Amino acid sequence: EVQLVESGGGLIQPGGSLRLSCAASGITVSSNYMSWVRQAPGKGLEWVSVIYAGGSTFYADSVKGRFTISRDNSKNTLYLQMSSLRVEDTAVYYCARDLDYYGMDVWGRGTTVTVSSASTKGPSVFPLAPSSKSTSGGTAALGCLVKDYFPEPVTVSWNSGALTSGVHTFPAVLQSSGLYSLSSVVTVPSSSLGTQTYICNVNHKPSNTKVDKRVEPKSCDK
Amino acid sequence: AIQLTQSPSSLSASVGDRVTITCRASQGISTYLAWYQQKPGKAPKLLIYGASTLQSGVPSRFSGSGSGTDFTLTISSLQPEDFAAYYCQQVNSYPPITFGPGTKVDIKRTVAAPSVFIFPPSDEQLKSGTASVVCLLNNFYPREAKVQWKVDNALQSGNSQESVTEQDSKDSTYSLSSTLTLSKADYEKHKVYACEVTHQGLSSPVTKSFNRGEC
Repeated sequence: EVQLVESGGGLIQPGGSLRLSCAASGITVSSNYMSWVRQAPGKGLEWVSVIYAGGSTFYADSVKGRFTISRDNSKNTLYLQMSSLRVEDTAVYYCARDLDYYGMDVWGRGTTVTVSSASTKGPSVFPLAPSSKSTSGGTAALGCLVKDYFPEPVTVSWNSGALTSGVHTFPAVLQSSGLYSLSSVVTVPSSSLGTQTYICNVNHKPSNTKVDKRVEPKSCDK
Repeated sequence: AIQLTQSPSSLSASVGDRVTITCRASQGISTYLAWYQQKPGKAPKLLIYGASTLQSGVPSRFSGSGSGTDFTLTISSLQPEDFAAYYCQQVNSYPPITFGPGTKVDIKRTVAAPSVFIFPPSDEQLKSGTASVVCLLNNFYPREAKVQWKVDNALQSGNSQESVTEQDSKDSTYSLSSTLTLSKADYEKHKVYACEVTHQGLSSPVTKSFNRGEC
């Protein structure tokens, strides 16, 4: 089946500018046409149209001059450029594969937009573990604490159990405050304590801090 | 443009429930009306061409109809995952495209009370002077499981916030996220803290306690 690759993250003051990229794969885009979509949580769902198949270009009335499209058929790459994002232009965006060209069929990876009065901030590392029963219990759930930070992306990694994709971590949800909060809970075998040194940290995306430390058991006897 | 509506805005169903929903507009849009489905965290799906034109990749359980000012949709088979919200939308050369209000179609099993779980609170909640009590609320349906916080099992006017989550067919139930803000003074006078739920599936008053030393 035909697939694409999307891209994009926008974090600017009101009136934001950026250029994007979205390239289909498996077939030349000369024959097939495809328009970007708005997938705003809370706000809802909006879309775009294309030229030479449906014709011209679909923007909102004020958005008409504030968003622009082009196309690179030989490269089979589609790009999106904005110059002045609106105050409520704060949303994630995908693109929707078209077969009959007025109905969406297949999506890519996404593109997010952020215009917030808050500035870059980073949380701390507060991992959690159950009590001393793990010495005999083969498996148990762990914990972590992350809250009150700047845009959702937080990545939690553990050096035991399944791969890095097994950590129960997702982007958070924004409210009027501007901060963000989530949690991390992971269940890994406890027999690796005597063979692999445990390491936990927060891989916060807009953090601008890189500190790595190891993890040791509770050691309540000390 | 034009206005548009659906009947109803939310319906409850069950496995195999042949759901019958309607979309009405004032002036008929001829053959180019397309209903749409929406799964949370998932891409929507174009559903029907014309009135009942079936396309590739979809099981034949669907049946769309309606004419003139009214259009309908009746789906012969309901596999349990068919829980979704559904949009209606026309097609025209007019670049603006209008979508009618959705119908939050539900799959109803019974009236079930929530479960109880707890994790220790984060360190920022202690430092800020706003003491907090955590109690993970899960596995309830229907949604209206009214949540109250009875400090020392004492009923109060408020002190409760809610942000309910979605169906997870792994358990066929809802779940809830809450927020509690209180002054530091109230923490010292009271000893043991717990949360209460008022749901229509309860046969007796319910209160829960647990050990901080547990894990």
